[PDB]
Amino acid sequence: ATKAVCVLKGDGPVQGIINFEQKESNGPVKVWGSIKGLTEGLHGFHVHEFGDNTAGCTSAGPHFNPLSRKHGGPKDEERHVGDLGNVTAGKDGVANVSIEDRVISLSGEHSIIGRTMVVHEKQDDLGKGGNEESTKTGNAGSRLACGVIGIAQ
Amino acid sequence: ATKAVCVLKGDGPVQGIINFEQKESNGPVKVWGSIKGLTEGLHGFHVHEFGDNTAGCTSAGPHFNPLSRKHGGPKDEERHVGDLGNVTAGKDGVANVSIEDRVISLSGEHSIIGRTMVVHEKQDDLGKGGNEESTKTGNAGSRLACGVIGIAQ
Ligand SMILES: [Zn+2]
Ligand SMILES: [Zn+2]
Repeated sequence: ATKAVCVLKGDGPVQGIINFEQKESNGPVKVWGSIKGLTEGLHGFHVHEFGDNTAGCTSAGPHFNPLSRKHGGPKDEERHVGDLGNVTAGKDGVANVSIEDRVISLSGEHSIIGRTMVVHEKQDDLGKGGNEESTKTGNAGSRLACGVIGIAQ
Repeated sequence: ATKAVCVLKGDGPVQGIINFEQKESNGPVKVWGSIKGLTEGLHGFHVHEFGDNTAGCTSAGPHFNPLSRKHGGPKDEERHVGDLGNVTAGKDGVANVSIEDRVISLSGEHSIIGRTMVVHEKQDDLGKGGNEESTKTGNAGSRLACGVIGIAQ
């Protein structure tokens, strides 16, 4: 029953804590937590390749894409492993995250342990924006806050 | 051929970047980088068990100890896996770290990916301080900076 945690920090007001849980080996991963400081609405929410914060969110690299696919939403079969879609902030500025995903894992080749959770500036278009950036980043924009995903108890 | 990296931050002056490189699987890990903000002399330098930064360096737990052993130095047979000994800060408060270890790994059960690098306040006594603290922490004192260890390019 693996568990992970991620503390999200950026250059601005956006901060939060994301929990990860996988009760079965290679079974679904439950992703839940809270992010505050956001503008109201949808924000891209992706696992990026590298858990490298040496240069802020920038050195986390691209959406985690071990199987070399195009960008999609969580419910797409065309997607990066790291494609978790959007999270929704209320007028509050808080996004209560609750996601369940079978593509990310906390063990093996698709493990996101040691990688980076990034919350983005803009709504993720889920690869339907009809341009090359869409199939890359979802047009999700800049990286507002991130942290390395670590093993939790 | 694995690489990892860690940005150490804390509440005070201490901060650094620590790189890990394992050329061969199950082979030596090279841990190198620099930390500034330190008082001159030797400072405990250990891998702690959890990549949990939710309450600062505290939530990192104890030294990484998969084999349930007592605190030792890196050269000792009786050591924790995360027991990397001391690092040395020069007069300018800068510690050039260059360690080669064979017990920590970047994969398998002794993998330090997703765990926490902590630099400590005081010198690590290597488990020989003659008390309980010694056999736990090396009497290395408080956690001055830390970061989660993540996959690097
Ligand atoms: Zn993507
Ligand atoms: Zn120890």
